[PDB]
Amino acid sequence: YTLSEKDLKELDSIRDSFQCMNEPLDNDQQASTLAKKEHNPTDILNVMDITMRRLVKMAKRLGAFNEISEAGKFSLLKGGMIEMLTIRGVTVFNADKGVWQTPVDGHSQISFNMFDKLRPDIKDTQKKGFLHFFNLLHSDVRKNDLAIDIIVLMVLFDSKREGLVSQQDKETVEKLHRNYESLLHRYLYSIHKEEAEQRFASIPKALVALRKVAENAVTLFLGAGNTTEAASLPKEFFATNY
Amino acid sequence: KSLLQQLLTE
Ligand SMILES: C[C@H](CCC[C@@H](C)[C@H]1CC[C@H]2C3=CC[C@H]4CC(=O)CC[C@]4(C)[C@H]3CC[C@]12C)C(=O)O
Repeated sequence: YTLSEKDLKELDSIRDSFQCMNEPLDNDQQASTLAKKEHNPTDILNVMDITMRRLVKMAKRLGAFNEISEAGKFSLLKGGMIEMLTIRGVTVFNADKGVWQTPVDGHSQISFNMFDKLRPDIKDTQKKGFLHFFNLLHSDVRKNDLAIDIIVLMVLFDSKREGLVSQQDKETVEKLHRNYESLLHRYLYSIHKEEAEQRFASIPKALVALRKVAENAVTLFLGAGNTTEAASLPKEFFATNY
Repeated sequence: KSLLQQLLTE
């Protein structure tokens, strides 16, 4: 049935936090890297920089996020960044076309076969692991902005990230996670009661796949060629010999 | 010291 006014207020807050995700780049070097007919490893790192900076901006403008200590903020971001990227990758990915279509830049696509340039002995596993995670997030849920926005906040507030040592941080993250999950539960029933329960019960399995896929993604740029000119931020998460 | 951290602070 319908959502309470309190839930709607929360969903408004969440809608405002993520409204920065799908918006035009006011940069030209950035829009140039996207509209690029070709994406080598250096270019992929540059594209990631865009989503990551936007991811970090979204975390800052989040009330719940500003309830954690400074040390807790860093640990949450560093630890869930590849996971949130991947989620973001799920939501703009075209299964049949095999490319990523960003809403912020029409006529701009990124080949799924860019993995073919990445670490040789691992690119195949990561390709398969990405389609796996994707295939665990049904269409109806993947197309729902709010639904995926909620899951993005559940992976963000992971009480088990390396570095969350403050008992206070751990407690507040745990509570935030519980509430976000509940919201998603009631939200799912309000938009499609027919099979909300099985849909909600399957997403934790998908989150297990996301973790695993993101985790062995860190070395993907080893053996991929010179990336020295790539943006610096993404290189703090992806190992390089340059 | 860590662009991530700086992005957080600023
Ligand atoms: C305009 C820009 C487009 C972003 C597309 C983005 C969501 C894609 C491009 C490259 C993709 C990945 C690269 C390394 C791989 C490495 C893996 O094995 C997991 C998936 C991962 C992170 C994907 C996720 C989706 C990404 C970042 C944006 O929306 O900010």
